[PDB]
Amino acid sequence: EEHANMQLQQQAVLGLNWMQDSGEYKALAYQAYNAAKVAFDHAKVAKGKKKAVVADLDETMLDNSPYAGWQVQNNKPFDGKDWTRWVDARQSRAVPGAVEFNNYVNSHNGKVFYVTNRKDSTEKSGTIDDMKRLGFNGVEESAFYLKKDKSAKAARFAEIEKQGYEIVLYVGDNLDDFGNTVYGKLNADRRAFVDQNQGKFGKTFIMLPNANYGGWEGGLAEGYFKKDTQGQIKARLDAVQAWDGKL
Amino acid sequence: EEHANMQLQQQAVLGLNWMQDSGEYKALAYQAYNAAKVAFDHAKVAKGKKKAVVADLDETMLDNSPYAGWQVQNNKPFDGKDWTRWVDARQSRAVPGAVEFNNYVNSHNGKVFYVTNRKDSTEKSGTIDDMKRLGFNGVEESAFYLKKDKSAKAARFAEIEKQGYEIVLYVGDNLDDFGNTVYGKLNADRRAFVDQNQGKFGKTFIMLPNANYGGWEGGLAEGYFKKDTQGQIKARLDAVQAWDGKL
Ligand SMILES: [Mg+2]
Ligand SMILES: [Mg+2]
Repeated sequence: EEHANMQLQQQAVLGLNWMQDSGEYKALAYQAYNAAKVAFDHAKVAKGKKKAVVADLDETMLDNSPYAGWQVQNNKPFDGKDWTRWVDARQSRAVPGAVEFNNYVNSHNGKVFYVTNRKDSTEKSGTIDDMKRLGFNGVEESAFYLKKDKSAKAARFAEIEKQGYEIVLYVGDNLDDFGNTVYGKLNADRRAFVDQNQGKFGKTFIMLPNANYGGWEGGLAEGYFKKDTQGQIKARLDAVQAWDGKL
Repeated sequence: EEHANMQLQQQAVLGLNWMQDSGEYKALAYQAYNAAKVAFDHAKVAKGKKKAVVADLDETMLDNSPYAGWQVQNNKPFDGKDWTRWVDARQSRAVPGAVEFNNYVNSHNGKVFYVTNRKDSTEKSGTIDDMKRLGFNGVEESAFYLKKDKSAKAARFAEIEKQGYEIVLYVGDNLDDFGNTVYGKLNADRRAFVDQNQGKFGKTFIMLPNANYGGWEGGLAEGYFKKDTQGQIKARLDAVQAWDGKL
């Protein structure tokens, strides 16, 4: 139903305005990358290890907000086929502070590895071209761990460690960018993970804000991503905690 | 029109789900307060000054998301009269990490002052009661600079300084929590302010995320807050930056 597609996508509008237009969003991005630099500079690794930083791409280093804008304007729920065309369009922007942090790490005895669920087979060329254009250093193909068979990222983190690196910090917009322990889990478990790691945030786990999509969306309800549009609308509305209007 | 009120409020749903339900939101709050503690501990003030921290309340230390939930469920645009009832309902929650940071500052040779646009005359009693209940220390009336005649906050910051304090850092969710220079201005000027202060974020300006409301909403269009509901909907949709769907 067109009506349902419209309602689902309209629900993203205010958060999209915030991400695209606000100075507040920029300030949060700068806050994250300023904290990340401090953590990188303080980091020490085991003898014989090289220093690695793991960075997510989408909504962490790369800004894909125009794709979300297209979804709103065309009443289009997420579809991987549309996403692949967006990547191929080579119009990604950089998240504020990301390029500077990336290039600083790479020029100060570190290496940033991009662990991302952009697809290795169909989305790599656009990703690399955009990152070169946006000014990122160190975007040779071997710096990338794009998605092959698994969306969970822990195995790719382990690959990096096997190459003689110690990962000193992780940057992401999704808790699944920090490991697998709440991958595919609902939001109660995801909040619990955050509470159990409270002291790591802004130190070894660096967060960027993303009010538009993520593991928290699936986290709204069991089997969310398999529900139809009406089901996803209902899941969102049922998750709302509301004042009853009484004293 | 009921239809317009519905559309305007539905546009907040996804960002509200994110703020209310996600672990990611909690992680951003912990990141902010972890960074704030580091900045406080590092701060030095002029001889003879006392150390102050200025903190915003709404969506910085206090969580009012159930009011937003009520707006969504009842198709209610913001109204100060409803807000006053919400405050009186004494159901505010605490932003994660805020109480711990607040109490740490107050027990380590600092003082937190609450500079907030909750209203001094009608909203003070509920604010103080909620903060006591939530575990904040140092919530005697003199710690508060609630709104009297002006929403811009710089004059209240100056009052604090006149009492012999040097403000070592500011915590907020709205750029207007850091001064007056972009108060009432559109988002281009607000983004420019952030760029001009890039290095301060996560150090002396501590940001909390708020995708639901703020100076950035008014910042979407000249005279936004005076437009009718249809006008505000149009302003939001016109602000959207969208991919054209082409390569
Ligand atoms: Mg991402
Ligand atoms: Mg506030």
